[PDB]
Amino acid sequence: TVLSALTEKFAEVFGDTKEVEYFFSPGRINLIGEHTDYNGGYVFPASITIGTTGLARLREDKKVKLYSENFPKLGVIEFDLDEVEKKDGELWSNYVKGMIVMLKGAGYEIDKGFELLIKGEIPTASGLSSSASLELLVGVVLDDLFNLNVPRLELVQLGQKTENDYIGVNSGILDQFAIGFGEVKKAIELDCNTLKYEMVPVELRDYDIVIMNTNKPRALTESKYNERFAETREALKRMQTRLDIQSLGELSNEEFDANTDLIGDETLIKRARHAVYENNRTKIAQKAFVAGNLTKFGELLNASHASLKDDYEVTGLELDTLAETAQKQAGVLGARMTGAGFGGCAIALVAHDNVSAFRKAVGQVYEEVVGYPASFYVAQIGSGSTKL
Ligand SMILES: OC[C@H]1O[C@H](O)[C@H](O)[C@@H](O)[C@H]1O
Repeated sequence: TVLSALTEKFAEVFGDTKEVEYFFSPGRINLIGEHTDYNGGYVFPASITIGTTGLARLREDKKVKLYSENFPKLGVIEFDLDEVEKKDGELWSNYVKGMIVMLKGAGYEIDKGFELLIKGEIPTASGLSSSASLELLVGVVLDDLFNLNVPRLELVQLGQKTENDYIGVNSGILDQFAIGFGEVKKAIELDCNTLKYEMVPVELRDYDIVIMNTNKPRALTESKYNERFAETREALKRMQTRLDIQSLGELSNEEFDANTDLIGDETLIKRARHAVYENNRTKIAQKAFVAGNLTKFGELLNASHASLKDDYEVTGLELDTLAETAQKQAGVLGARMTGAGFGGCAIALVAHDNVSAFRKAVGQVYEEVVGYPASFYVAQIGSGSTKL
């Protein structure tokens, strides 16, 4: 269907539809381990079904044409294979340029032009990783048309590199890895420090993963994020004077706790603390998950939420409203914000049968409180990016 839609939307915009190829790159959620990725910690994310889809083909020439069903008002975008280096304001093609730029930089050669049509179910500021989906979409597309044999990991590090180096957004490999390594009904246990990971099948029993979007209108600016990154780095530096660690992730909670003096600043102390605690927490939480102790698991979820609420300070009235109200509900294991923070989505582990009611009970409070409405969706675990 959708394709048919896309498909027919391609000849229009682009004329024909010959030798065209279909791709898809999902979005993701992090079950646990937030703001650890860039602090040498573990993460427990999963790819969802909502993602980004692309129809594209090779060109005759070295020109690049792009259409985005989500922003039709730009009409078509083009550039030739030689402006990849110069961004264009905050346009979407930027992600396409960067990837090309990164791709080439790794020795890969994108010698021709091509066409690209995309549609993405991932909400602009959902916190569900729209950038990474796209980067990865491009990744696999380029990887396919130009028949490169880009290893997933590189592909992934390249997408992170674009975000970071080109787009200019600070981050860890969190989104790229999940999206890149996604597997149907599987979550990824990843050690960010070593890039060693484990695929974990999602085994929730009668529980569903309910995604709650604050729908909070906010400035897609990203400084608070950038400060965090800043902050912990500093803390880490201070720690490094007397400590032989490459990241905050190396520290036991006790070890951290004993050395807070190295830091001194109260706020710095909180951030890094959140960085330490969170990492260890993930470790244990994932085992719980693995052990089928959904309960302990859910309690840990709640715990991640408060650390983020209190020590790292990235939640907010909205995020807190959702999670906490959600926790209050019956047939709810625990709940927390997922992703960056500062709005976006939260998730909950809720009894399949209590879901419909949960949405209502929880939304109500929210609207009341936040004044506005939240959005509910049940997560659906799918595969990472691919040529399908
Ligand atoms: O866990 C917090 C999370 O926030 C954003 O989504 C970043 O892009 C991820 O790399 C990660 O740092």
